[PDB]
Amino acid sequence: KKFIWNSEKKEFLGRTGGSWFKILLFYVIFYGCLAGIFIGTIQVMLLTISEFKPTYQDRVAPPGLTQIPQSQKTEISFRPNDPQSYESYVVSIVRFLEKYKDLAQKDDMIFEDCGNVPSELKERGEYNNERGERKVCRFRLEWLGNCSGLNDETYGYKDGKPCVIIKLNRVLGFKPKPPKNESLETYPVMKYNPYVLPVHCTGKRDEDKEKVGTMEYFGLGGYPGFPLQYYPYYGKLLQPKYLQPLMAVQFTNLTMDTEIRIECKAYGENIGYSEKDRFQGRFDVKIEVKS
Amino acid sequence: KERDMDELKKEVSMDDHKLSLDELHRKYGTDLSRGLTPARAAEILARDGPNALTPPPTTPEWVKFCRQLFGGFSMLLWIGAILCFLAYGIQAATEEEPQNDNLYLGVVLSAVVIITGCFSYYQEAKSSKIMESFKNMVPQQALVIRNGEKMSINAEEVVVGDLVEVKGGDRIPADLRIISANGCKVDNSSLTGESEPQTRSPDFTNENPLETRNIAFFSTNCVEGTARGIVVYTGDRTVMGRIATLASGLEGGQTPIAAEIEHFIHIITGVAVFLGVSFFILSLILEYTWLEAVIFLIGIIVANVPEGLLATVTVCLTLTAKRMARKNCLVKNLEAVETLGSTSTICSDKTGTLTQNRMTVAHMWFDNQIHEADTTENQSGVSFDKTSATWLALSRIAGLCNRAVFQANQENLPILKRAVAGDASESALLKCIELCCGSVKEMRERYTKIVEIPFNSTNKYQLSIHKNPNTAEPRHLLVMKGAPERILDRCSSILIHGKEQPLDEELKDAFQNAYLELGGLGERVLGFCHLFLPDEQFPEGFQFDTDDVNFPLDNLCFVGLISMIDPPRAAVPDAVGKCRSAGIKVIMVTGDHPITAKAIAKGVGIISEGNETVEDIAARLNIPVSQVNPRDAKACVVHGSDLKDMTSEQLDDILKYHTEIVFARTSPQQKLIIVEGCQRQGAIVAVTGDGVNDSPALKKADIGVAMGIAGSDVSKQAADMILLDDNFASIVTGVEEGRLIFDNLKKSIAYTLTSNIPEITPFLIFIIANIPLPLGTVTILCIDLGTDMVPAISLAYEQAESDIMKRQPRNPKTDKLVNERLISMAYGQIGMIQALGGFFTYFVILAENGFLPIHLLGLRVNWDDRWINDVEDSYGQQWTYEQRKIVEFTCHTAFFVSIVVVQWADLVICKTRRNSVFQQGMKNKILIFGLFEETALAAFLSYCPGMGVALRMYPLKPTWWFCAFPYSLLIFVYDEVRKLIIRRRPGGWVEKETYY
Amino acid sequence: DPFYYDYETVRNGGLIFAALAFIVGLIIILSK
Ligand SMILES: *[C@@H]1O[C@H](CO)[C@@H](O[C@@H]2O[C@H](CO)[C@@H](O)[C@H](O)[C@H]2NC(C)=O)[C@H](O)[C@H]1NC(C)=O
Ligand SMILES: CC(C)CCC[C@@H](C)[C@H]1CC[C@H]2[C@@H]3CC=C4C[C@@H](O)CC[C@]4(C)[C@H]3CC[C@]12C
Ligand SMILES: CC(C)CCC[C@@H](C)[C@H]1CC[C@H]2[C@@H]3CC=C4C[C@@H](O)CC[C@]4(C)[C@H]3CC[C@]12C
Ligand SMILES: *[C@@H]1O[C@H](CO)[C@@H](O)[C@H](O)[C@H]1NC(C)=O
Ligand SMILES: [Mg+2]
Ligand SMILES: [Mg+2]
Repeated sequence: KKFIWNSEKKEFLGRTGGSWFKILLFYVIFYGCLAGIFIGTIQVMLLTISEFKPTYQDRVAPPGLTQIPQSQKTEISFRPNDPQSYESYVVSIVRFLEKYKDLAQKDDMIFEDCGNVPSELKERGEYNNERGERKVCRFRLEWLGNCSGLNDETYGYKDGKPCVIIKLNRVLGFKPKPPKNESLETYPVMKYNPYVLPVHCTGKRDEDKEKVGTMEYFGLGGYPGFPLQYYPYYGKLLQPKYLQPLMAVQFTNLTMDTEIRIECKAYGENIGYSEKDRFQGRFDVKIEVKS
Repeated sequence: KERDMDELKKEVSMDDHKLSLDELHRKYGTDLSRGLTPARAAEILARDGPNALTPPPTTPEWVKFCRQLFGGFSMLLWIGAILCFLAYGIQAATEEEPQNDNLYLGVVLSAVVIITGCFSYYQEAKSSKIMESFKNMVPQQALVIRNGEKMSINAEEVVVGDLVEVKGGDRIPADLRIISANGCKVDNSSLTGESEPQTRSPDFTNENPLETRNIAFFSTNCVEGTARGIVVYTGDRTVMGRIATLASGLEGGQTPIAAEIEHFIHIITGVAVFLGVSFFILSLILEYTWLEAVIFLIGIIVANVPEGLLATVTVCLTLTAKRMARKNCLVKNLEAVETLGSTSTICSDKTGTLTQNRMTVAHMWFDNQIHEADTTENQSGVSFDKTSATWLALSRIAGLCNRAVFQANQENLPILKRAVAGDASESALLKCIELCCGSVKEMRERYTKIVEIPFNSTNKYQLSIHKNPNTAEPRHLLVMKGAPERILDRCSSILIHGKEQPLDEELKDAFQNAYLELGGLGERVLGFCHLFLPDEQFPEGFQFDTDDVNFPLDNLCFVGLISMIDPPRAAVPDAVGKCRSAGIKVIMVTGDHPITAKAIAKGVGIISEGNETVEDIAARLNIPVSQVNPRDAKACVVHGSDLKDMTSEQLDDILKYHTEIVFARTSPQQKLIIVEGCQRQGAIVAVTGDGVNDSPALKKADIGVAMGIAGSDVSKQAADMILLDDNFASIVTGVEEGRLIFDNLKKSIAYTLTSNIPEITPFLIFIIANIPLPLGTVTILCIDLGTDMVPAISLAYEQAESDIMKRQPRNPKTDKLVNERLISMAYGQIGMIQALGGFFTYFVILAENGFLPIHLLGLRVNWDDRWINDVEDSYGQQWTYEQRKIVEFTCHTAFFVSIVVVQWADLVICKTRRNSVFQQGMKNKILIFGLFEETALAAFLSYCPGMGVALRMYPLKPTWWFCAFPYSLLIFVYDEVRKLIIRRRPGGWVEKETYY
Repeated sequence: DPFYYDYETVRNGGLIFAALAFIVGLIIILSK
């Protein structure tokens, strides 16, 4: 039943020789024309959008609160006694913070010195090539309290006091707006700088909150949040080496051999949340220092 | 050993009819005049079984449900489900939270199979239900003589060997051996097929137990006369009982449409497994693991199984079947609606199927002129000439010199289809006078009868003397009728143009040739004459004689002749002509005498004018038939006597070298043999019959056509198509609908198979280039089980692109339903453009949100990660899991909409195979409704509140609906120029490679 | 802000289109 091998009419696999050439040539021309038409339509579409401004951004609003080190299942578990069980977090933290090294922000044509205290949004202008490349607000690695990779390369994991550097999702043309102190009656006690997007970490249930211990916030000017002098973002085309604001949270005095789930939330008018997106404006990290 | 029982039943029957009255009563042990004692009845009744055929085997209701639930198409769906469903069972007992991508799919495929089974069961059940409301048969008891006393008992209470008396009007209970008859004429129509009622004589006449006159058969009605007989066979042991049991034990076979469906599944699996294995090699070449390679192979084979094609095909066949049901062309087999379209040889029955099985007045001879009376069933033929006085004389002789009339309830019934008591000839005459000369009720009493002389064996005559009607005053009218050669001798005066003339040989021989003309035409002639007794020489009051005949037997006035035969049905000739126009070979298979079969064949179209048989040429050359060459004869009459002594090779020789064949005097078993011979050639055969002798032929054939009323219940149950209106034109309608639905099936299948390319390609490249999923599974279900349902169904309402009844029947081994050209067009060209349009929309959406098409390469790795909430786009922005996932779902929805957009043009191009869309016109209202409903349904699936939460199909930005427009327009233009080139360049490479 | 899309207007327009297309199709199939 599978002897379509050959025939007296010079058939191979089912058809003759010249027939194979005719059909193969037709398919080559046909598929080539189809590919050319598709690439041409894709070119016109590429011409539709711009180089420094996406046509749609409502799918990225509000931004999300990401945490470093990034962890699978958002669990940061290790044995403080063993320097090997926490090497993954150290590697990821070092890899991410290497872009913020003191030596990385050398040139002035790209890196601009910005205030040591949070200031107003530094608007560099418009989104065009008229003003060429843009300035980047430098972020000193020392602004992170005890997890800087400057004095303790481990960042605290050596003596059971980890650090989870928090970061804000980059959004082109986004201007964070901290909540006015007039409406300050819902979020917990935090430092109030009208130029700082606040971030506060807490537990999740009546047990996690109790077993957490003591939170230690580290940031620019000692404010638990992000300074407004670093926004808005101008895309990767106008600001190639832009450094976003960072913040660190150290969980000193954590219950050993116990997994505690903590949630850090960034408050603000421009910051929303979602019951389906566990990372929109907030994030969850369950840590366990099982020595 | 049932293979031998079937052959034993196939063998012609034998009997013990040729036995002396003493020998017969000796073999069965029964009194010739008193029958048997009542105690002797219980000795046989509880011995072999009541006189009744064993009911057919019963197949419980749920059996058909399971039959449709399994099938062959449903089996492919069952295996596809099985793979997908068995995967989730192993997944549930191990992980914490799986995905429904395969579980929901498996349950959906299973539900599809079950739903199709439910719908099919409902339709077939309705067919059987209406068939049951039409087969309401009531018991008929027999008049048995036991202990010397007459008693009417149920037929089932009759046993073997007990005197049975059958009166004129009673149906023969069981097979009887006539011992004493009085002019009994049984109607062996349903059993042997003999149209003209055959008389039963107690004396043995022919060796054949059927042609002989001393045997009464089961299911035969005694037209007239009375007779006595001893029961020979009972229950299933009877002739028709054995024939019925043989029919119940025959194999139905494989319908042509089922074989086409199987071939289609074969090609489907061919591409499925081919793509699966080739992509398995490709996946491994891309350095993927064997675990993933097996996963891919299974996914490719499964994704290549058309789920929605089952319901579409079922409803597609149901629509045409309903159109058949509207014209009384009921189909018990759902797939039997197409069998007619593939038929290339129709074997028809003569008596009952082609003819009306009703002796009717055909021609009349008066004033030396033949007058053909209309022989139609609905009275829609050319009216004869009735203005001369001779017509009045003939009508008087016929209406007056006739024993009986209609019955009690025969008042509202039509003149033709109403019952009449008496001989068939008398009924034909009565109907002719009732339709051409007013009425016979008041015409018979107006001429009071005095002395009537019925038919006699010696000096055969049938006359009667009546009184004068009005004031003409001749005072008497003696009417007589009989054989033309006998009535001609006892006549001297001849009525012509109104007056009288002598018996000159000049016109006497004209009458002779007229008799031979009507005889050779295939009719039964009867001469009619009357005479006015001169009241001056014979009294006006009371003067008659009966023992020493006084009325002048000779010197009568001959009026004319009246021929008669069972005429063919109204639409039979035109239907045969139409079937021959489409290339269908019409072959007659009857058990009637050849003298009548040849004439009916020449009159209906089975034998055209000019074509001579092996006998016609010999008669035209005055030479023995053994001299002429059979190749010179286009048509031929095959006698059943010679067919018995034939081999398998000779039958093939008869069918090949002869176009117009007429099989006469063929037993039911020989009909089955002829059917098998026709099937040996490899051509589709369709048998049309009515009597029980057609049951084996209607069962073995690819499709049997039975008469709703003129057909017996046995052959009606053994057939596959019922004609409730008996309109033989339904055969022409059925073949037209079969070919039409075949073409529409090709179109709908192409439409469904074209959507699989842009369905599988997103997942294929999702694995190949490692890009975010362009199209999800839920959307695929919304396409094959949603939008495309109506367009695929509406493609069945399409109509002929040319004269379908002009082309030859399709070749089973050459013209396939789904060939490689269809795959080349759907999977090769149209589907490819649809896939390109979908990818265009995908890149458009992603690039507009910041993820340029270039940046999407290799992004799936971290795109599917649920914890990498800082995915950078081409603009440097960081996206969380749910944000990019929302973009993926709002991208999948647009891909589905793109599928609908390209499906518009795909439906338009698949709507026609050769003609242009403008030559055919989009007059298919269901198709336009399909486009509107499809578009509206898609828009609803995207903008309904809660879809991004229920089906994860987010609303689309309006500017997306025009992304696939240029692609659909391109598809339409390309296929249009393709069909235009095929139209202006037939037989070219374009047609030989793309015409599906 | 450019970070807001009037999904309500487009959604309502889509529902309106679906209703109109469906009733029009019904008119064509239930033609008189
Ligand atoms: C950061 O690290 C230093 C260590 O260099 C911490 O020093 C603590 O000093 C206080 C005050 O005497 C002691 O109570 C603690 O025991 C010291 N801790 C350790 C680990 O040595 C210091 O508290 C840390 N945090 C801050 C906010 O400065
Ligand atoms: C040979 C000629 C006729 C082909 C010309 C191609 C035209 C018809 C094609 C090429 C580029 C296409 C456009 C490219 C970009 C966009 C923007 C998008 O948001 C919707 C589709 C839309 C609006 C396309 C519509 C059709 C379009 C204008
Ligand atoms: C035979 C073929 C060409 C008919 C093509 C139908 C075209 C004209 C119709 C069918 C589907 C329609 C779209 C369906 C849904 C929407 C969303 C709505 O909120 C605005 C209109 C919009 C964007 C429609 C525009 C017009 C449209 C594309
Ligand atoms: C952890 O340490 C702080 C130090 O100020 C102490 O007040 C607190 O009670 C401790 N909490 C737990 C839960 O051990
Ligand atoms: Mg018949
Ligand atoms: Mg059959």
